[PDB]
Amino acid sequence: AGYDRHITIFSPEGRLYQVEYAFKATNQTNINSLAVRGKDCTVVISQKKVPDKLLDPTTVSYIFCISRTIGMVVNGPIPDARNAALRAKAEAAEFRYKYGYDMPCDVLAKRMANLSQIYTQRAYMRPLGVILTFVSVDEELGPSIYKTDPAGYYVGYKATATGPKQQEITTNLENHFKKSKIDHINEESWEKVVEFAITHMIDALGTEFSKNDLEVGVATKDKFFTLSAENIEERLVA
Amino acid sequence: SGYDRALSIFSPDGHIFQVEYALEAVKRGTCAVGVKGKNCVVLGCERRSTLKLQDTRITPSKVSKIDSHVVLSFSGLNADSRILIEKARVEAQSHRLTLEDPVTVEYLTRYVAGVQQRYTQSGGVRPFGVSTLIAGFDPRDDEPKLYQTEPSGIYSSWSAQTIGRNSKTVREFLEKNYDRKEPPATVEECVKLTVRSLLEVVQTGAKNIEITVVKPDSDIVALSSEEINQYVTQIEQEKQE
Amino acid sequence: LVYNMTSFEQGEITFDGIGGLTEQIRELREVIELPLKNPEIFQRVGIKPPKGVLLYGPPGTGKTLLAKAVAATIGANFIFSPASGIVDKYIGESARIIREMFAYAKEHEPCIIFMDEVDAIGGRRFSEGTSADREIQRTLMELLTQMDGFDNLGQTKIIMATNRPDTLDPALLRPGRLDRKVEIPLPNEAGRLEIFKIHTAKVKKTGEFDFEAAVKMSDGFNGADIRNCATEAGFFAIRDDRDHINPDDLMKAVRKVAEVKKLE
Amino acid sequence: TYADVGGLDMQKQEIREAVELPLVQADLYEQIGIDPPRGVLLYGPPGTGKTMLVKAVANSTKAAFIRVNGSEFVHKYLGEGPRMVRDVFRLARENAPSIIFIDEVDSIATKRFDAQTGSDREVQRILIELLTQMDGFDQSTNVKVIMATNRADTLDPALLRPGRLDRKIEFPSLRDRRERRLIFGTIASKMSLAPEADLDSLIIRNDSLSGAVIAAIMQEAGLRAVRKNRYVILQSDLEEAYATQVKTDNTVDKFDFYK
Amino acid sequence: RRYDSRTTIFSPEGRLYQVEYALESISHAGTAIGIMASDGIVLAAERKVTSTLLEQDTSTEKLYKLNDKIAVAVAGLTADAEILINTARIHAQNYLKTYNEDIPVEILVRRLSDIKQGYTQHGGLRPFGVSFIYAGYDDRYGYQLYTSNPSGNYTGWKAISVGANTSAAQTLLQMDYKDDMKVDDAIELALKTLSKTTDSSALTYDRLEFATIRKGANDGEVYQKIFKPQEIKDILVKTGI
Amino acid sequence: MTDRYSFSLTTFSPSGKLGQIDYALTAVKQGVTSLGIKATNGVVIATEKKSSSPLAMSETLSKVSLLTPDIGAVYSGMGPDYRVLVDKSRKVAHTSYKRIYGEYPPTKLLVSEVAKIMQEATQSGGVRPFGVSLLIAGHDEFNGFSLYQVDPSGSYFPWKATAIGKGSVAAKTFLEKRWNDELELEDAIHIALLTLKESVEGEFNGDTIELAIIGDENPDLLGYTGIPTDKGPRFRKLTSQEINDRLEA
Amino acid sequence: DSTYDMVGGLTKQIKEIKEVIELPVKHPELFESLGIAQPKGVILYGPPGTGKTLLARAVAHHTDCKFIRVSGAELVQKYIGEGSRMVRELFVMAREHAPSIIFMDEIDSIGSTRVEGSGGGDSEVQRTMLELLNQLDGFETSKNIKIIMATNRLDILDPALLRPGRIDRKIEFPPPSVAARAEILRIHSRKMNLTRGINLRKVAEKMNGCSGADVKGVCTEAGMYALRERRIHVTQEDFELAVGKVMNKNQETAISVAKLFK
Ligand SMILES: Nc1ncnc2c1ncn2[C@@H]1O[C@H](COP(=O)(O)OP(=O)(O)OP(=O)(O)O)[C@@H](O)[C@H]1O
Ligand SMILES: Nc1ncnc2c1ncn2[C@@H]1O[C@H](COP(=O)(O)OP(=O)(O)O)[C@@H](O)[C@H]1O
Ligand SMILES: Nc1ncnc2c1ncn2[C@@H]1O[C@H](COP(=O)(O)OP(=O)(O)O)[C@@H](O)[C@H]1O
Repeated sequence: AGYDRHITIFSPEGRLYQVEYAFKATNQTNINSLAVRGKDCTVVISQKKVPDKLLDPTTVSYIFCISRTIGMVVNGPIPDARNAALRAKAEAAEFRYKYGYDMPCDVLAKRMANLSQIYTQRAYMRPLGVILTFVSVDEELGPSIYKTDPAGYYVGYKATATGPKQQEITTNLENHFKKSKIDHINEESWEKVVEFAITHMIDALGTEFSKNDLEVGVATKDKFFTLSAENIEERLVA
Repeated sequence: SGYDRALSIFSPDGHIFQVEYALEAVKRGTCAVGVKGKNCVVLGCERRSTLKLQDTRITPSKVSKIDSHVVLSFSGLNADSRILIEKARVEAQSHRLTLEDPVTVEYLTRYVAGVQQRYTQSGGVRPFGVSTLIAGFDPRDDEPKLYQTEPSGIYSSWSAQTIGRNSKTVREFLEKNYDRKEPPATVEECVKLTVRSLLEVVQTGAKNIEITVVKPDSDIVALSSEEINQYVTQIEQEKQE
Repeated sequence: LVYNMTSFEQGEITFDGIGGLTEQIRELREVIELPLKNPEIFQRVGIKPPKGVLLYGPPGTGKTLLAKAVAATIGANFIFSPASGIVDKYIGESARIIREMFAYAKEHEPCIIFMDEVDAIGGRRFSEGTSADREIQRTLMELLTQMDGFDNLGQTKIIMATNRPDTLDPALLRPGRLDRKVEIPLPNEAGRLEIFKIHTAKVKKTGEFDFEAAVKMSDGFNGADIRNCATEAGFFAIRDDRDHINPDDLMKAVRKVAEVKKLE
Repeated sequence: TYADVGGLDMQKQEIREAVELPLVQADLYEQIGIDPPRGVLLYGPPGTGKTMLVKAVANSTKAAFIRVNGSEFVHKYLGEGPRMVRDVFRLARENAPSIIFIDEVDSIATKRFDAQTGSDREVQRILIELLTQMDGFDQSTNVKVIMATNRADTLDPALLRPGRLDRKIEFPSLRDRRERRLIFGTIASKMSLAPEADLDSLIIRNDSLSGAVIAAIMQEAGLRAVRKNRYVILQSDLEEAYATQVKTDNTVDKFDFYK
Repeated sequence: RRYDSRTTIFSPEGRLYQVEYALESISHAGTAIGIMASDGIVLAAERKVTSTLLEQDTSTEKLYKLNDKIAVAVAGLTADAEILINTARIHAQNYLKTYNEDIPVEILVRRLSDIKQGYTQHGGLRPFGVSFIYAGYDDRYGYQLYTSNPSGNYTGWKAISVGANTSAAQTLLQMDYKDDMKVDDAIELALKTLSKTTDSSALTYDRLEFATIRKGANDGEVYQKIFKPQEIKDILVKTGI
Repeated sequence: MTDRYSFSLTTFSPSGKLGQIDYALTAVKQGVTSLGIKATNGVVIATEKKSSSPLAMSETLSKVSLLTPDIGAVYSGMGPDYRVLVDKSRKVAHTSYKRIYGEYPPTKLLVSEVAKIMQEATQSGGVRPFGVSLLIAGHDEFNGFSLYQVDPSGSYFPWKATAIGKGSVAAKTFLEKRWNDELELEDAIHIALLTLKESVEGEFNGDTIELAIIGDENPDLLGYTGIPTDKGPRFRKLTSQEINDRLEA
Repeated sequence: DSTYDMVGGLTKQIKEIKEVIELPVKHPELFESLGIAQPKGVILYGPPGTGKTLLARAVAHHTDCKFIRVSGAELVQKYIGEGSRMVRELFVMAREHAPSIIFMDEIDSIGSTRVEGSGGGDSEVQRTMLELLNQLDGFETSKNIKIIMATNRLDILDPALLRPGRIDRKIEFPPPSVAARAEILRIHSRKMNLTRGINLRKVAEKMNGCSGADVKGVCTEAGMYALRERRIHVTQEDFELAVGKVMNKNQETAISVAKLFK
């Protein structure tokens, strides 16, 4: 009947359908990540699944350190994600060269989301089937999370999640914050925040993990980066 | 079928459709007759008497001259007729500019058809729902002539012709009366020829007509409403019984 | 008989000779067995017994073997009404069938339904052909009134099985009935040998045991997988006219037949 | 019954006089000399408590009574719909004085657009089976009709006039506190609950509600406690219940659809 | 297969069904009236809605302006109406600065209409559904009154109307009109029609607005007067609603 | 039950209406409520927010936005077709009016520009409109205060007091019964809340809303002091603590 | 049954009905002397609640001929090719009684315009009554049979039905004028009571042309606002109360602020 094979057609009840399919096309990986702030930092974890035994696991990654003091963790299939991470690695030249200093995260989500808005008014491109999560350590407002989406409803969560297990993680997280009545997490050490995060989520869904089945990102001030299999026993050491 | 909803496809009989559907639009319009005597041309119209709220100070006018030795008449729909009239008179005054010489009538007539050929060929475009005809004299000669044009983009040279409602009654009529065995000479018989030709349509209303004629030496002359009203009567004067 | 088996209330398949769950099956123990067992409380509170349930999830879970099985414990009549096999192109006659069965169920004293693939009822209506979609609600809406009208019985229970939950959003039909909506599982790796212990029985096979089976059963977590592996692993000991299974055929079976159970 | 219904302090009155009073007291209508009415119509959104009121009237009418929901009319073989409809009104006048109930007509009672089909054209003449009966050459003085619908602004005006529907009635919205306090007291009082009775803590909330959701919350709250190997009473920790009656959160198309 | 999905298609019956489906849009719009008479032209209006919490008091809707000479009345869509007048207000000034005098009203509409024809064929685009009225004064033709049509054909009328139920309003104008009216014969006429063919019985001052052209400039050109409410609520009570 | 003409937006039906602009407005309803009132000295704007996940920092988003120091806006409808609309708007305030007339626009010559951003959507096919309907409030020295509305069809009204979104017909009924033509400012705020009470769910505090006003000069916001006539804004939005106390009455 | 004193509201229409009906029956000799034609049946269109069916039950009370009725869609039938049989077995029952009026209240169920994608037996039985009225043997049937049909809006139908030769008149039943609306009050009121110091034209002029049947609703309802209080008699202010009310809700959903235009 139409109404579905095109983007720019409203249904008579108001809701269009094609983006809603893309909102649903994120979780073809069966992956679920997690982000959480600190006192001066922020961290992001990411589940891994490399079932076949011929992939150099070092290069498979849904992480893209776009520049200094910025990070990003994606859902949706990988190829669309590279097609977004590139544009991020392009603007951070421009905003620096054009306006002088480095991009804050909030703008970088605001800018990027307008681009995926413009692909809900015309058939230039299809909309990317991604929903991606930037992190940083701001020079003014401090650590920050922002949760983009295809259509372009970005917001700043204090500590959020994604994947097919959002309802569950949505349950236990907010239970934690009300046991202390605080948005962020204390205990400065970005190291020790990992031990907080991972144990908060193994018990959430209920499965123990190895070192060769996760990847993590850490957001200190002055730099963002990734880490290999160091610090993979203190969660059970004590 | 589906072969008739565009301009860039052929039916299996070989003929396109959106063009000759225009010939059904022009059939829905008013008459437009023309005749050439030995040394003078005439032109008619099936003007309407619609209602008593159009300003008598400005009667409408199918006819519209483009230069002092050429005129034009049409039928179909007026909006798409307004354009090529303005692309015509523009083109003529350019030919006076570039060449220091007025227009041969044949050159003009191939410009209006030279647009009715592109406005059907290249899609993204609708044709001109109008047929027209040209009338006048070449410079420096008395050679009379009128040319017809139609949205397929072809130009002919009739000696007498009509377009629109009950044209079929008329184009057979003048064949029964007009003929090259005896070409008329001056105005009062070319007009006495024509004013009777309209009568298949006019149903005896003389507030429903206008008329013009043609001069040599780049002139024209219009005509009045009583200056036909007598000609309404000499043509009826024969109709005693 | 005309339509369905009805199980004569006693054909006693084992609801526990199965590698399913204990929590869910005990969640169902509430809504069915407790009143029919123990009306002294719902009476004491005056609440009417419950109105049906949904069991989402895709197959392999055994979301129909438990149903008739627990029905066999209590002893009601188990039937079908697959909505894929209920639709009829004519204007009515999709609702007539609904009207027959609520009546014909009551022709029997107890009776319980097993609808399946009920998304055929609950469609998004993206086509919006009003000659059709005006009727799709017409037969659907008749269900809503045929199901809970004057029927004050404690025998006529309802079930609806619906793979692909939440595909329906013309109406979620939430308020009132559907007193449970069970959070269905999939077969966990622990449950594999809980399941393989089921079908392996009634065999003389020199054991045919292994811990290399859940790894083989990883991602092939559907009950048909185990039913069929025990099938074809049974067909390989006879491939050479042997006398008893070897567990390598199991390590061969699930490894080499979950292929179709993972690609298509 | 009536006493089983809660806050219909207004609506309850109009039909128990438009139905019961005539057959018990009609000589006084004509003691003026007028013809009384024949049809009514009950339009309000679902759960507002309409289909059950007639069931109260069913218990107390001392007349006949007929139940036909609008989907029951149609069949595949045309022509039989109307004769079924004709079979109704003849049955009524036979077992007179009688009345009729319908629980939904929006599948029928519509605007009568310009049809170009068989489906959309055959539904219409069903509706015509009503009009030629309710006012034609052959009419009577014993039948009355109780229509129904979840909403009434589309069904054709030719059905909506006097002679047909002399008295149609509205229903409340879902945000009107007075009756809400009246329902919880009604339903809860029909059975035994706790002394710790925080029901004057729930009414005050801004949320919109029906008479249907209330049957859900107070039942499924009666579920969780009876499920607790308990006997009667419902604990004041039914805060699960009210928040469990938040279906907007359970609508992803009301969560991640338009944006 | 019926011939309406695009406006670049003649029908086999010889017609363009999309354009008729635009000329019917104005029927949804609000009434507009103009009368031509001795002293100067008058116009009227009727707002489609007359509710409470929106001010139609200082905010004119149906009566924009194009120059101190010329003023119009508007109907139809609103988004496809502003851009026309925001073109007309340009073309006039771009006729002034080059020729150092004012505009003749005939050229404007001739230039404002032939663009609507442009949005009829060349492209798969909407035709602007609007039915302006033109009111103004030029020296070569004196007082003037034209009318448009989203096809692109105009007409020089004496006193006509458009919008809801004009077909009846004309009948209330055809027979009870006199050319020698000065001003107020047209006023009590005009305001009597809208009183007859309305939707509701209010006729409140907010519901309608007037305007005027007048040659009362004693050898100066012309004046306008777009009436505030205090000049039109006092006149209808001064006229006998 | 519509067919064959809502498919696009460039085919007039025989009835004589365009296809899906009528259906864009259907979402405008399904968005959250909104309102705005014209006083004799100021204008107000207000919306709630049903923030889906409470973990969201609701302060980051802002229903209300800036256009000038003197003009402000709000929608009732789709979100992401707003936060781009404003940058496409205030970019026009500069290049169109300011840099060729020196100073900032009035409201209507800033609203008329918004429309020409809108109608450029409904010009062709397969290019949708904006799923929003706005209202604008501002002030000038020529005619003073005004309260306008903007629809996706390019049209733009004026108003005096209005609501839109879900609680549109219900609210606008109440406003007709709780309004005067010669009232003051502060009572207007005492209306909008209890108007906003009409179609509220969840909480009602100052955290779960955002409302703004306009009025007399607020030169404390200026920061560039030392000039006689370089006067400061007529715009400021009210803090939750500045609202949560007003709610106490 | 009802009578002509009760169908007040007009005379021009009803004075055109027996222009075709009563005259040929009683007095065809002048019309055979004049000897020109025989004008057959009639159609009467109008909005609902106007008195269409009412005139058709009265006329039977004042006819002296036989008056056959078919209500809405009792000719469309399940099996095939007997709907026609249900028709041609009708008219043969008429000609037994040579003066025979028939009546069919509504035709928009049957006589709607034809298409091919759908509409079967109904578009067939219409395609033989259309024969019976003006065919060879229809010329025989054309002698004395007369027809009345009462649609609601006629643009739907074919022209062949309302084509003359068989439909010689097409009457309009529009909603009335003030005095027409004013009288039928009395025709629905005279039973009532010694109504006390009352006018009824000042209230009709309040209610502009809505319909006729609505007026039967205000009067019956007005007594009901007096019936509750055991106030057997009737008031004035109860009337302009009710008529001001029952049309309000009819003027309630007419509003809309879409306004994509002007
Ligand atoms: N002018 C009138 N005189 C007498 N009764 C009237 C008049 N107008 C309306 N009525 C009343 O209205 C009803 C008749 O409605 P009407 O006949 O106009 O509709 P209808 O033609 O029966 O509708 P349909 O035939 O399409 O079903 C009767 O109850 C009648 O008393
Ligand atoms: N938990 C289980 N344990 C053992 N076998 C199972 C289990 N679930 C399903 N099965 C097998 O799968 C079959 C049931 O298929 P099922 O998944 O119920 O189909 P559907 O989901 O369409 O009802 C049974 O015959 C059984 O052998
Ligand atoms: N006042 C009330 N008290 C108790 N239950 C009510 C009340 N009003 C409505 N209900 C519930 O709502 C249901 C009726 O829904 P309803 O709106 O009548 O749907 P429909 O009209 O389509 O049948 C009943 O089953 C009843 O349990």
